[PDB]
Amino acid sequence: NPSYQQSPRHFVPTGMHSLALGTNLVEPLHALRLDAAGTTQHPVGCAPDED
Amino acid sequence: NPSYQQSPRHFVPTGMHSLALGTNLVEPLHALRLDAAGTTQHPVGCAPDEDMTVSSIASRYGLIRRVQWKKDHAKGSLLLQLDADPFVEQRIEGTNPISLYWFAPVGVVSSMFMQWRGSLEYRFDIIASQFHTGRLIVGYVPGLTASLQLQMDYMKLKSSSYVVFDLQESNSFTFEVPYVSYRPWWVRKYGGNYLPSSTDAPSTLFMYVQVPLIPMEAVSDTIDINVYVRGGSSFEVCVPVQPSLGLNWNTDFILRYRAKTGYAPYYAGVWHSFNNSNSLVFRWGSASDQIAQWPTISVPRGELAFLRIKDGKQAAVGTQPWRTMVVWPSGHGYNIGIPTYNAERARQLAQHLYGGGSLTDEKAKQLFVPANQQGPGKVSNGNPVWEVMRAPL
Amino acid sequence: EESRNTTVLDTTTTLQSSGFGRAFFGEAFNDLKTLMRRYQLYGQLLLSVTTDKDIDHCMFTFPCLPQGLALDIGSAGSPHEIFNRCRDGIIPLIASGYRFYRGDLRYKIVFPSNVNSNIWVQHRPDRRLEGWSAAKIVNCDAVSTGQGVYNHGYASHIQITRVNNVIELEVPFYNATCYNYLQAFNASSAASSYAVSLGEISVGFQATSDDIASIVNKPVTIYYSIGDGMQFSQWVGYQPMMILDQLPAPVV
Amino acid sequence: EESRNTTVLDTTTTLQSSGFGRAFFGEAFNDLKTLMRRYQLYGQLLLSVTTDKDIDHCMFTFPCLPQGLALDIGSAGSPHEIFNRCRDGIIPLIASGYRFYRGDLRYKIVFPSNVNSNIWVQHRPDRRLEGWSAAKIVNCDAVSTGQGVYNHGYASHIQITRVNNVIELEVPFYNATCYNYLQAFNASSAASSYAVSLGEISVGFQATSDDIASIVNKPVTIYYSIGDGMQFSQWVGYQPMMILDQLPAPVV
Amino acid sequence: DNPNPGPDGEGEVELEKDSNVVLTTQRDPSTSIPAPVSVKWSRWTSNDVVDDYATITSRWYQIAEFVWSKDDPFDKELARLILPRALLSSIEANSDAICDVPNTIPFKVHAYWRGDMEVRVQINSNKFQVGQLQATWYYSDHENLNISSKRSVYGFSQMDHALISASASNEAKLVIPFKHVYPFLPTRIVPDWTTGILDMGALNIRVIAPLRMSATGPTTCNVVVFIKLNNSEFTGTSSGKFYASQIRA
Repeated sequence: NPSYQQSPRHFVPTGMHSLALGTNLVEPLHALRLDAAGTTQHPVGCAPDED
Repeated sequence: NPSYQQSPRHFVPTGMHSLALGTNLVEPLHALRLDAAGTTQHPVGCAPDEDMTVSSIASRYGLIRRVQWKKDHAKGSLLLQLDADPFVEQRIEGTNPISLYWFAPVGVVSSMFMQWRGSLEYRFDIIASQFHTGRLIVGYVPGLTASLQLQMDYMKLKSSSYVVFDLQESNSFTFEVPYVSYRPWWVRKYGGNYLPSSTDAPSTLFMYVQVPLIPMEAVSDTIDINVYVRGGSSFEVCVPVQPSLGLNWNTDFILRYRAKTGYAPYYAGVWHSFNNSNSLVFRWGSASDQIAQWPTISVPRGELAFLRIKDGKQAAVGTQPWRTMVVWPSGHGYNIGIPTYNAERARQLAQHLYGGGSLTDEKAKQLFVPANQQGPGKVSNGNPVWEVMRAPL
Repeated sequence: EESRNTTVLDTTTTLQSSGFGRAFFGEAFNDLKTLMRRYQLYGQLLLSVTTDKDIDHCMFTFPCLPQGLALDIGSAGSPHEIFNRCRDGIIPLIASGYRFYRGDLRYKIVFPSNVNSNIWVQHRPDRRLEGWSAAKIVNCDAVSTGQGVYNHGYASHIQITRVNNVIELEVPFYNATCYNYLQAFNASSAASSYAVSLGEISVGFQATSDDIASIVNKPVTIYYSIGDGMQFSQWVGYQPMMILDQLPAPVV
Repeated sequence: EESRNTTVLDTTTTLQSSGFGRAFFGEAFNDLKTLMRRYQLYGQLLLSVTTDKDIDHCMFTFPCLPQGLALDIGSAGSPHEIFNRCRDGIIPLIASGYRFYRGDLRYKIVFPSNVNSNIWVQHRPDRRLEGWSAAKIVNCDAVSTGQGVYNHGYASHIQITRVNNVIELEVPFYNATCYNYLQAFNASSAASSYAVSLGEISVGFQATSDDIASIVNKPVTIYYSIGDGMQFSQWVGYQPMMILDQLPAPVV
Repeated sequence: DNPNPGPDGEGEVELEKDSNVVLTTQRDPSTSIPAPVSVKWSRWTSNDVVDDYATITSRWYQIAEFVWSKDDPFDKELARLILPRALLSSIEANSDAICDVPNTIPFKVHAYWRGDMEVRVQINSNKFQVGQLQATWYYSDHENLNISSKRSVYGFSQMDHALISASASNEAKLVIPFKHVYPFLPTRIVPDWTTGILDMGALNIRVIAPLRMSATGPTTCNVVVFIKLNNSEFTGTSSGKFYASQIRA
C-alpha cells in the first residue's frame, strides 16, 4: 500500500448532459436493462424498410 | 512544480450505480475485506456442481397430477383437462385463509419471468401391471377460450394434434407439447397482484379414454396415473419481472382508528401550544412540536365521537394507562389526541366540543388531564387500534 | 402510382446542393433520427398528496410510449401553457407520419429542487394500455392492487436528490411483438393492449408524512429522446394539422 | 430416476431457438447469476430512539444472509406494504430451491435525506445466528454487552452523509465451513449457528442527543445483490408457493 | 423374446459382493445420484491416524424393515431414517451395544467420520400387486424448520429420487456422497455440538401409488433397507467410554 501524493484533478460540475445534441456523442445513461452490452435488435423480417 | 493551466473536465453527477444491470460491467464497491485483490475461493471438494441455469432448472420433472383411471370409466370419459403452460397448480387442502399450491420447477422458474415460449414435456407414468390393458389419447388443441373449454369430447380432440398410447407392457411415456401461438413469446398467467394482467394458456391439453380398461380378475380395477411436467429442450423465458409466487415461510397476510402513520409510538406529555403546557396531549417525540397527529373521524350533525383503546395493555402510560381520549383540531393544521381519565370525561369533553365549544374554554380545560399526571411518560405499544365511540348529541 | 412522373417540364438549371446545411453550418440535417434524439418534453405535473402514503407507495405513474401522451391541455382555470399554446413537439409530429415502431426510448426526469428525499423509479413492462383514455400521467391516490407498491423484480433505479435531482434512464424494448402501434390507440382486443407502450414507469418517493408536506404542488417534468436502434417501419400520411399562430390571443 | 424418458412421443417439429432472448432483446437470460446480481430489497425500517445514545452506540443491527430475512409483514396497524402485498423477492425465491451456498454478498444501504450525520458500518463475523426468530433487523435499545458498542478490529467503513447518503459495500465469506445453510434455519446445535449467515452488520450514527431528534421515524432501506463467486451447490425442490393476485383486496 | 424356463427359472442374478456380504437382485436397479463423488479431507483438519476399515465398514447391514399395506393413503410416509444415526439406532433398537456389530466398532472408538454411502431399498412385492414408492434423500433435514410442509411426494419429485414400482418389484440404489456444512460429523458429544450428533439428513420413503389389488389378493408386502459405508475415513481416536447411546426417536 503506497501513498499517492501527486496533485489531483480540478474540474467544473454541471447537472445535466447535452439536452440538444444528438449525433456524434456517447450519452451515458442508467439503462433499465439487465445486460450492459445489450441493445435492441431487428430479426429478421421485422427489419426497417423506411429510413 | 509546474502549474497545470489547461481546461478541466465537465461531468454530470449521479448518486447511485446501476441498480438493475448485472452482467457486463465492473461495479465498484467498498469491499469489507483486507486484500483489494482478494476474492472468494472454492477449494477443492466444496466446488459447485449445479450451475445456476434456467435451462437446468426447467429440465427437471415435477409431479403435478395424480389421476384415478377406473374400470367403469366409459369410452371417452375425461380424465384431465389442463393448460399448456408452466403454470399448472395442485392445491393443498389446508385450513389457512390463503391456499398453498404445488408447482413444477419449470412453473416456479417461469413465475419470475414475464414471457415464455417453447415445448413442454408431460411424462405420464401409468402405474399398472403387465396384465392391465388400456388405451388413451393425450391430445392437444390450439388456442381455446373459456367458453370453448366445454363442448369438448374425444372426437373433437382428434381434429387437432393427438397421440394414442397403448398400455400392454410399457407403462410410461412422454408427450412433448407443441408451441402454437400468434406471438413468439407468451405473457405469463398471473401478475404481481395486478388482476387486470391475467392471461390464460396459449392452448389446452386433454386426456380422454379411447379404449376403456380391461383388467383381469386377479388385479385391481383402479389405476393411478402420474403427470410430471418439465420444460422441454426448446423451452426458454426472457424478461424478468416481479414473481407471481411467494414463499410459505411467513404465511401471514394483513388486511388493511389509530394515529396517522409514523406518529406512533406516542406518550402523553405537554406542549406550549396546548393550554400553555398545563395539560396532557399525545406526543411522538420530545423535541420541538413533535405532536402526534390523528385522522378526522367522520361525524354528522347531531352526533359526537370519542376514542376508547381496544386493548388497555397497549396504551401509553402516565399515572394510569391512557385508555380514553378526544381528538380535536390543534389550531396548527392537524388534529391532536387529548387523553382523559375515563370514558365519562371523554364523553363530556366531546359533548362540549362537538356542541360548539373550544379547547380554550374553562369547561374544556377542566376535562383535560393535568400535567402532573404525566408520570413516567411511557409510550404506547406501537400504534394500537381504538374503538370509535359514537353517540347522539 | 404515387411518386410517378409522366412529363417533367424542367425550366430550371442545376442548383448547388448544400448537403442539408453541412456546407453552411457544418452539419447535415438529413438523418431524421439525429433530430429525434434531441430531448423533448414528455409531460409535467404538480405533485399532490391526498391520502397518507407509506414508503412503498408510488407517487405517480405513466405509460412510456414514443408517440406522446394524450395532450394534457390542463384545467380550464389553470392550463398547462406549453401544451395549450404550442400544442405538440417534434417527435410525436414525426411519429404521426408512421404506423409501426420498434426500439428503445430515453427518459430524463427533472424533480423539484428544495426536496431532498431519495427517489425510486421502476419500469414495469406488464401493464397493458387500455384505450387512449388514461394514457397519461396518473397520480396514485390509493393502493388497492399491486400497482401502488414498489415491487421486487422490475428494473429499478434510485436517484439521490441530495447529489442530483435529475434521473437519466433508458427504457428498453420488451414487447413480444414485431412492432407496436404508433398512433392514437383504439383498444379492440386484449392482446392489442400489450403492444402500445414499451412498459409503464412508476416514480415514488421514500418520504414519510412529515417531509411530504414540502413536496405538494411542486413540479416534476419528464423529457424524452428517441434512443437508438429505433426504427419506424410503415409510411402513413399525415392527419389534418392546425396552424399555431392562427390560435386566438388572450385579449384583455 | 427423475429426468428419465421411457418413450418420447414427439408430434412437433423443430422450433427456432432464440437463445433466451438474445436474438430479440440482445441479451441471454440463461445464466441465473446474472439475474441474481440485480439488487433487491433486503429490508426497511423506521429509526426509533428510546434511550439516550452515545457516539459509540449502534443504531441498528442485522444478520447478513442471502436467503432473505424473516418476512417482516409489519404491525397490524401499519404494515410494511412491500412485504405484505408482493410477499418476497426474486433472490430468496431462487435460494429456496437450493440447500447450500458459498460466496460473498453485496449490500447497498440507503439512509434518509435531511440527516447529515456521519455514519459508521461494521461487519462482525462473530455473531452466531440463534434460530430463525431474531433473524431480522434489530433496533439496539440498550447496551449491556459489547454488541451496542463500535468495536475496534472489525471491517468498518464510514459514509459521509453530507457527500452522499448511500453506502455500497461487499460482505465477504468468512465462515470456517464448506457451505452454509440456505433455508429457514432451525437451530439444533451450537456449531450449526455459526454457519447460517456470513456475519452481522451493525450500522450506527455519530450523532449526539440534540441531532438525533431529527432522525426519529426516518426510513432506512437495505438492498442486496448476490455478488460473484457465489455458488449454490445442492438441488432441493420448491416448497408450497402462494399466488399473489389471489390475495384479498382492501375493500372499503 | 424366446422364453425357455427350466429348473432354475430363466433369470439373471445381479450380484453386489462387498466384503463377504453378497446381495442378489433379479431386477435392474433404479439409481439416483444427488451429488458428485466427494473428496477425502484428512489433509485440512486432521493430524491423528486417519484410516478407514474397508473390510468391516464397507459391508451391507439392514437398518429398517417395514410392511407396506393397502391401508395407506396417497401421500403417507413409510420410513424416515436419519441414516448415520439410523444405523446405530437400528442396532440399539435390537437391544444390545454398538460393539457387537463389525460395521460400527470404529464409531465406538473414533470421534469424527466422513464417508460416502450406498443404500439398497429392496421390495418383495407380488407381480399382480400395483403401487409405487419414492426413495428421496434430503441433506440435513433437521436444519430446516419448514420441512414439515416439505415432506410430500410433490416436493420430493422435484429433486432427484428413486422410484420403486410394486408390479416390476424393482430395486432402488442410492449413491449418497458426503455433503455437509462441516467436513466431518462427530460420532459422540464433542465441544459446541451437543444435539443432532452424526446427522446428515433423512432418507424418507413415502407412497406415490397406494398398494392396489383384487378382493382376495395378497394384502401387504415387505421393504428392507441396506446400507454401505464405502469411502469412509475415521479420525480422532478416543476412549469408548466417552461415547453415549443415540437419541431414540
